[PDB]
Amino acid sequence: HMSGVEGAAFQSRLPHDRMTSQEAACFPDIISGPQQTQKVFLFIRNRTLQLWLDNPKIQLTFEATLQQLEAPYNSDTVLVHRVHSYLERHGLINFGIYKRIKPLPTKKTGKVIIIGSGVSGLAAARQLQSFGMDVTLLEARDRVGGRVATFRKGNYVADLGAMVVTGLGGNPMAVVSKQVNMELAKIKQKCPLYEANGQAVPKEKDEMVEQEFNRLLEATSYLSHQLDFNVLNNKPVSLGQALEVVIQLQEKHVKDEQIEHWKKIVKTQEELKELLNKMVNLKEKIKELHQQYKEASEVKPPRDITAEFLVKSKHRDLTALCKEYDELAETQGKLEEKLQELEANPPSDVYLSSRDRQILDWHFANLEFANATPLSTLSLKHWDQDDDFEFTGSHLTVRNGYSCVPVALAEGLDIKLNTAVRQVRYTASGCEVIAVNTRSTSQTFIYKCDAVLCTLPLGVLKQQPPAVQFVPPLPEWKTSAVQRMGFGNLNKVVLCFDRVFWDPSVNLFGHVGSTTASRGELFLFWNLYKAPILLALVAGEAAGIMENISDDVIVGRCLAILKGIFGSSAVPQPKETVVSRWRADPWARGSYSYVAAGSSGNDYDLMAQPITPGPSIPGAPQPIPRLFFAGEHTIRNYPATVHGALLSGLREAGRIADQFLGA
Amino acid sequence: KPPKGMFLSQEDVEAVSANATAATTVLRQLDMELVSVKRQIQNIKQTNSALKEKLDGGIEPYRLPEVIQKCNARWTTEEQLLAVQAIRKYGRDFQAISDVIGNKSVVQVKNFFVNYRRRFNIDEVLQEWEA
Amino acid sequence: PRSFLVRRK
Ligand SMILES: Cc1cc2nc3c(=O)[nH]c(=O)nc-3n(C[C@H](O)[C@H](O)[C@H](O)COP(=O)(O)OP(=O)(O)OC[C@H]3O[C@@H](n4cnc5c(N)ncnc54)[C@H](O)[C@@H]3O)c2cc1C
Repeated sequence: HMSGVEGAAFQSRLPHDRMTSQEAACFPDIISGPQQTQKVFLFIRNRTLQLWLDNPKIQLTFEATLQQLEAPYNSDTVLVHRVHSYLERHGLINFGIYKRIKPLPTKKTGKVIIIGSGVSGLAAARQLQSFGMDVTLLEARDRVGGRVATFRKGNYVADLGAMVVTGLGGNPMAVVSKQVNMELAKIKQKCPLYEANGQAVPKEKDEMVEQEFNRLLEATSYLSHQLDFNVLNNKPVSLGQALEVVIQLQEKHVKDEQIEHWKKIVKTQEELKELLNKMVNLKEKIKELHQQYKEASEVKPPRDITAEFLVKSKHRDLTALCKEYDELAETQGKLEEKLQELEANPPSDVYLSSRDRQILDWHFANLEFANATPLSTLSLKHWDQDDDFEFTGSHLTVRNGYSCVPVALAEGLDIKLNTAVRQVRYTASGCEVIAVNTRSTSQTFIYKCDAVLCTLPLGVLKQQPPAVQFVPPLPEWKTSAVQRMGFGNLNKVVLCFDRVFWDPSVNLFGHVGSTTASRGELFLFWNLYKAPILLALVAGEAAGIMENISDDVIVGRCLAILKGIFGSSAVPQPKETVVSRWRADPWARGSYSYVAAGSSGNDYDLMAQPITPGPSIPGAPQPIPRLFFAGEHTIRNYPATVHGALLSGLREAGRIADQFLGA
Repeated sequence: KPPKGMFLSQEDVEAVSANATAATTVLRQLDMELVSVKRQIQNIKQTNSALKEKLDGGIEPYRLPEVIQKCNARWTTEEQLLAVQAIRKYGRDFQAISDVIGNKSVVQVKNFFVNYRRRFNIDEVLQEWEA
Repeated sequence: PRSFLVRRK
């Protein structure tokens, strides 16, 4: 993304120097043919994208495209038309909110019902309407945006749903942010921790625990990919299981290390013992031999030569033994030095202290927040399967509130709010969607359409007994995917005060939980809003449990933790408080998808696959597909995100248009 | 391939995962092994304290002053008789025999053996030392 | 997913 044309390819999540699978399908003549024609194709594509991206507030037409192409790229008018049409159809250009050069024809082809007015639903609806289809969105809630929900009272603004743009580098919300007035503000990465008591973690310790966390994660990846530790007792290995195992092996090594150290101390002590014994025996033989010499020397001259020899021989023998003992006394000295050195440099007493395991649990809580699930549920092998598609650049927050995006997308769309879909019927001839008014449930509605786009959250599709009945029932391959896949939970506590008592230069600050069981409970506080608002996350096992506890108690536990960090005099009572309960929300049944143990990226593709009904009269030709699926749980490469939802909508609009208007 | 500061043996992984309590079992086995090695230290270092006590004073009371006698060439009858007795006690150890006499190099002692072999029946004297 | 992690290494 250094060049201008190459930068557009990157911003559109396309390889600038190669044709994609989708391109091979729509341009088989080109990709199967000479290299020169492919390079021409790739430039026309890359350039068209550049033009759209440079000004995404107005429709890029085919004519406007052909104008600004230099030869020999503008030579082939049909190739330029095919490229433009492909890009428009698949929502790579002329997506979001742009001024249209030519008004849409009042004559509409085909009828589509879209279930849900979330970003996936709205993204699809806009595309389909702009392709000249008749679109109606059915929405259970009294509002649009779905899991994008912004709280508003006076000047107070706080997202209870999606909050963060995870970088603009390759992000389609980059285009939407130019089209819609979003106040995008960078998140300052500095995040001080504060232990149970309210004391900031010592800098050196903080750095040590964090480094151990990242090593523990990398270890699970090694455990997974290198040692192939992915099944245990005919059950898929959790990330939690792998972390437990990796920790236990680190605790084992600490003990194994101590043993080897003490084992070489006893081996030196048993050398010293064997020496000291030899020196004690030799001292007795020296003592005895000295007496014998003393007695022989006491015999005064004159004496015969045998008496002289006895004095001399004993003197010789005593000097020889006094040499041995002095050599052993040296050997004793160096073994005593070695022993004092081993006692001075012992190995680690413990792998992790009680406080270190507590601070480490915060990093696990952070990971449980990110995946919106207990680490015991995450697939070790595939929890991070979308890593290669992550965007580049600083993460940003929406200061004016994320709702600004769906509300903007909803302009000019036929949206039935307070309309809860109960039954989806799909046959060879078409579809009936049976909904009710959420207020008076007896007021029944029937919508007849050529196609149904289902953007129901995975939480709703999972609900047993079902909130929505499919007739005929969804195939085993679809329902198995729904059952297998993870749908997580993550809650937010909005605290609105009259004055700022926290560090305005710090956007993020954590609280370390007392125990492992409570590590997710109000583990993080967010300060990214203009007004004095603090947003507390409830992650991990804590999320599900804290939904069965009153807002007062939760606001209670919040103030307690803040008092601990800032002191009782600094923390006032909050003016306004909100507590999200996403698992209990019957139009969500959770926060967003995770790759559950026993699932993979492949299930996200199964979720995206449309249903084709059986024939009406039998021996009748294979019907066309009727029931289509979009939403964050349908996009393998960008799951559990707003950009994922948006991209999933654009994808299904193109698949539906291709089907019912022709490619 | 594992990260620095992490130890992950295939063998170790199998042993920890083999059972649900295998890990907590393997860790107590090492805790007991560590106590057993730590008490074996206390024992053998208190044993070594007792021996260091029995050697208190060294061998300074039994140390004999050093003789610095100048090496001489002429064999006195005294020196010849000392040598013959030294041969009988110390066998063929020429250094020891030289030490006893105290004014004959290892060379002169080595010569002496060949010179006087006949006159002092050194063959017989060595046979007597061997038996 | 990973993307949402705070204090990313
Ligand atoms: C707490 C939280 C924080 C998040 N943070 C981020 C973040 O920082 N960044 C990010 O990119 N993503 C984030 N996400 C994820 C993001 O909100 C979703 O991935 C995305 O909004 C999903 O859009 P969707 O259209 O797939 O589903 P939804 O937005 O849920 O849309 C589905 C719609 O279907 C409707 N519906 C349900 N049942 C029925 C029915 N029976 N009949 C009719 N309509 C029905 C719902 O009311 C809803 O409007 C977060 C999610 C949560 C919960």
